[PDB]
Amino acid sequence: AFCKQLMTLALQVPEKSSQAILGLLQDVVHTHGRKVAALWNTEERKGDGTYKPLSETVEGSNPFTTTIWEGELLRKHYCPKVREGLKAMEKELRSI
Amino acid sequence: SFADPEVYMSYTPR
Amino acid sequence: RGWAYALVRESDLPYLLDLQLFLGRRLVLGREEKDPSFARDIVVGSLKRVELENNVEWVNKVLHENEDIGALKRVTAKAEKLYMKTRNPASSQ
Amino acid sequence: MRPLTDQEMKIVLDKLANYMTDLKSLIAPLEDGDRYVFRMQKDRVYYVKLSIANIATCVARDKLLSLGTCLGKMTKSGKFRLHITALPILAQNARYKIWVKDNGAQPFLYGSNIVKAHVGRWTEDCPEHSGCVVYNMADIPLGFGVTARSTAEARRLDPTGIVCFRQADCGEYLRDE
Amino acid sequence: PDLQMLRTRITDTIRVLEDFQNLAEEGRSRAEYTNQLLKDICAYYGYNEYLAEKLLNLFPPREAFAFFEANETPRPVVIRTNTLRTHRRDLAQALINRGVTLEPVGKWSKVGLQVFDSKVPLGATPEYLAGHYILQAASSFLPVMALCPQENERCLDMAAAPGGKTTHMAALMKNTGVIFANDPSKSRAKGLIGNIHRLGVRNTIVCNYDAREFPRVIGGFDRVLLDAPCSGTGVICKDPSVKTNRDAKDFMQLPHTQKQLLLAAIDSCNHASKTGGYIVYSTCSVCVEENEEVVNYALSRRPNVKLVETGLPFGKEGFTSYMGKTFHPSLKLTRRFYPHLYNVDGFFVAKFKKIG
Amino acid sequence: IKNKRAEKAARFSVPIPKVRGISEEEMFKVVKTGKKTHKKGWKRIVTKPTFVGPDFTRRPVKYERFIRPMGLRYKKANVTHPTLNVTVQLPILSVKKNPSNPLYTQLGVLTKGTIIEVNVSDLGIVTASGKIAWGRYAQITNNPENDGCVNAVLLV
RNA sequence: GACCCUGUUGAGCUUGACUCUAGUUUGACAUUGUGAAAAGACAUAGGAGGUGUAGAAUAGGUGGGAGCUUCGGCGCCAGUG
RNA sequence: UGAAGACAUUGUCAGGUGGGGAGUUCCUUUAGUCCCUCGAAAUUUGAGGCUAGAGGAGAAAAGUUACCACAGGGAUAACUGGCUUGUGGCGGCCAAGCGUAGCGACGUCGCUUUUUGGAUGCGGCUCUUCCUAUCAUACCGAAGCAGAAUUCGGUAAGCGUUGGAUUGUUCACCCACUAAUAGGGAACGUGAGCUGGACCGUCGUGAGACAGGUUA
Repeated sequence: AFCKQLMTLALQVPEKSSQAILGLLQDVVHTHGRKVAALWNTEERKGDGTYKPLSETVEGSNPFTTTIWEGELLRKHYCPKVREGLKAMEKELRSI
Repeated sequence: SFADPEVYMSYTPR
Repeated sequence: RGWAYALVRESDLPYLLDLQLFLGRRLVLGREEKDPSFARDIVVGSLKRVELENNVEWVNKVLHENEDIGALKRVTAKAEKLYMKTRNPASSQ
Repeated sequence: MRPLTDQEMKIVLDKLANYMTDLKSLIAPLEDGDRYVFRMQKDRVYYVKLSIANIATCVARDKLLSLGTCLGKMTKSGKFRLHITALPILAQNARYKIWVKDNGAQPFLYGSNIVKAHVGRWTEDCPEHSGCVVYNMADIPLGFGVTARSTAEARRLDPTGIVCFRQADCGEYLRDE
Repeated sequence: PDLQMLRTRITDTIRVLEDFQNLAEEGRSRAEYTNQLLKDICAYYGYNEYLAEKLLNLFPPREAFAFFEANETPRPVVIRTNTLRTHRRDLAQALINRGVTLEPVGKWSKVGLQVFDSKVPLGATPEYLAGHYILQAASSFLPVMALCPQENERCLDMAAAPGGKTTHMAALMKNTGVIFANDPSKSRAKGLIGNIHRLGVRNTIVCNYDAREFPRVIGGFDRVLLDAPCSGTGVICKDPSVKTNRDAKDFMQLPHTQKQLLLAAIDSCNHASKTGGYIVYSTCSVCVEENEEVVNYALSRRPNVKLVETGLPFGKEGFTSYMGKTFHPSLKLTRRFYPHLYNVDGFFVAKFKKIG
Repeated sequence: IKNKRAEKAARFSVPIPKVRGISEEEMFKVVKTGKKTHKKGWKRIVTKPTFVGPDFTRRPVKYERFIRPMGLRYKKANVTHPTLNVTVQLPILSVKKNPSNPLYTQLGVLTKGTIIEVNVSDLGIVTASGKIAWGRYAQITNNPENDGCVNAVLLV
């Protein structure tokens, strides 16, 4: 849940903050990996409900029923450093 | 013979 | 290129057919085909009755003559019995 | 089909709190302005959406058989029990967790209490008679039960020694077949 | 008599029937050869004369012979992976590590795995106990894939004794919506409820009403599925009783019930729907008297419904005419299934959209 | 009957999964490994011959403590038809009533004079509706515990 | 060891009246208008049509019908249904 | 006076449920006239209808089980002792008697059962004596028993009577000598010698724990 909300923040945040969260998510995927990879693989997506964005609690938000789609926006975000951070993100996701 | 070769779940392994 | 000649008996024929299934090759019995390809086809046949017999007679003569060979032959007969008893079974089909 | 009474939900929530940590989330409203409720048909209890309950009220009492998830049954003495059908909610919001190897999960699937020789992972700081959900190392929920010892006693216990008393295993699905 | 001799004579009679103009007799006719085939095949495969007729007259000769070979041979086993808990490759890997021979069921379903053999009882694996797969059949795979349900709808499964169809619908709807699973008998309802709770479905209501009553009890459901109880001429290997326990009275009484249940489903459906007004009618038989004479009774008595494409991958198209009975030209879209062509139990699937 | 069965078996045999679940004895042994303290006489093996049916089944807690050995389990019975005077080995379908103990009826204990459900497919009995019979009542009339076989007479 | 019974408990089964009705729920009707853009069913006048199997061959269906006639091709008859 | 907007909201009938509130004490089976209605199919059915038997003080709780756990009570408290051994059970036919239908030996037929050649879950040595249900040695009868080697059976206990492999152990199978390398008894302690727990207390009850106490 925090990963997906952080990606949304990255889409709608100023550039240096954007690269900050891009690196932070780089760190989280380095540390955890398999725990979160279902959020990028669609064939590992859970089909036990619908993602609820405006949840009042983290478990209430069912995070495994949706996948990270923010790459098609962050690859075309205007900041080259943000693009490099993103490509490092998918590089680690692929090298997981 | 009288079967569709495309989808005919056989008995032996492949 | 290599040559492989295998002697098979009636009791080992089911194991020959299991070999056929494993290799996925076609079996040619005797001379059902004029020119079977021995490399890709499992071709089974007998032998020149004339010399086969002149050789079996030789084996009988040497067994009757040399006693050590006869004792060895009896030992291998007992070993054949034991090995047939302990050998893994074939498939029903 | 009736809603539970005050004492009945007192007992049911006592059991659910003995094996679970958060229940305000359980009774929390959903995004579509709907909530989960508790109902009793015959003697079994059921966790189900309010909309589903209101749409299922047409079925005659004697013609209803299931509604949502069966969380267990009230007993002739007025004492609640949990079931393998009530497992998934416990898995979602478990208090204590114990993971067993395959060679103990297969026993636990046949209905045997887990022992130290079969346990492979523990939750630190677990009281002696606590609420533990039994998983494997692939994190599939297999059951629930009461620990036999605390964590330290489990460590210093003989490996051929009960650590968690079975109370419900998945094999009952092979009973009601 | 010698059933070996009788089956050799069956083969000879099939050959003679196929090449009657060239290979013939002094005076024996088509009727004589066909009736000889009738006695031979009845005596060999053990069928009542009435049913053996319906099947031989429904099929061409070689196709009929292959059809009865298929009915006598059992099917390979197959499981449905529950998307509610796990997915196909993960379940396959777990079972392969456990000692089970699994392959993809095909390119037609993205939710099924075909099982060949194992060294562990498949009814006792931990993921089975936890609800990762169900022992089902492809012929029961088909009806839900005809009635694909979308999230947040009201669906009505008319007879869900095994539970596979209801579980597949719930898996497709992602545990959203309301699914009324009625099943007339209590004994089968017990196993049904066990199956639902094992697979983890929270949007189901089990009832026990005569399904000819749902327009009175609720009515207005978004989607309707009706697996009508029929003679079972496609589940012969599973139930060998059908070979001789289906007589003229049965083939007269069973359709009447199918007819009334289909009318009830039409009545219970909702035409004014934002997502779907669809009804999928399936039967486990391969007999025109029960599969397509009933869809007609629907399109001839209720002009508020229309046949629509089922979207099912493969098959041989439905019968538009039979003996003296001509049907609406629309029946062609209905697709039928048979065991010899595809190693799938012979079932029929028809798909309805309501407009009024 | 035997030629019909023989030809069916000879031709219409194709590979298909069939593995029997592990038996009640080692299931009980595993339960004992899971439970240290053995109550005295917690086990009592059922010595009279039984019929079970399914290879693997989880019994309720009520009857989860009766052990039926595989060496005593039976699955076929020699059923005699009087009018069509003939004995045929037929599969046992279910145990309907054991008139010695309701518990024995529930557990499948097979004693003398016991009503069982037997498959009568191979006989070819024609009913009043002209129909073919697939199951009938049979009274077991011997003592399987003394005679290592089950003999029943069809009630027709 | 095993057998019988009693108390509590667990598992299971049965009963737990009838008539209205709150709640809950389905369908129909009604306020209720002005237009435009689409779909369906009714209205005619037309046009095009019918391929399960077998039959040479794409047999709507029914009626009469053994002779028809752009006067040489058909019918009938034999099938096959 | 502004905004929303032909959607809601609301009302009237037909219904489903109603363990809540107020008041009072319908379906299923059977047999029948082929008497009536509805649905289906055409040259017949299914569902209702009629006649009269059988099923379903009242949301407080009630009844019940050759079942389970705990606790308790009662009877029983060891047990075999002219016991054991080689030839199965079920059903039909037949059948002397008895009996005036019922019982029924031996056989035969049907099932198990046919058309191509591991089980086991206290053991093991030295010495004495007894049995024969005899492996060898002795003598007999029979067998295509030519001779040789044998097979079955009879009398016989005078005389002798194992070892390897494997297994937790044993037997089976197999491997070796040898004339052959038999089986048992020493009497509920299986010849003589040797070797390799139950009561209470506390705390939980969906299972039990105690370096808590007591004791043969």
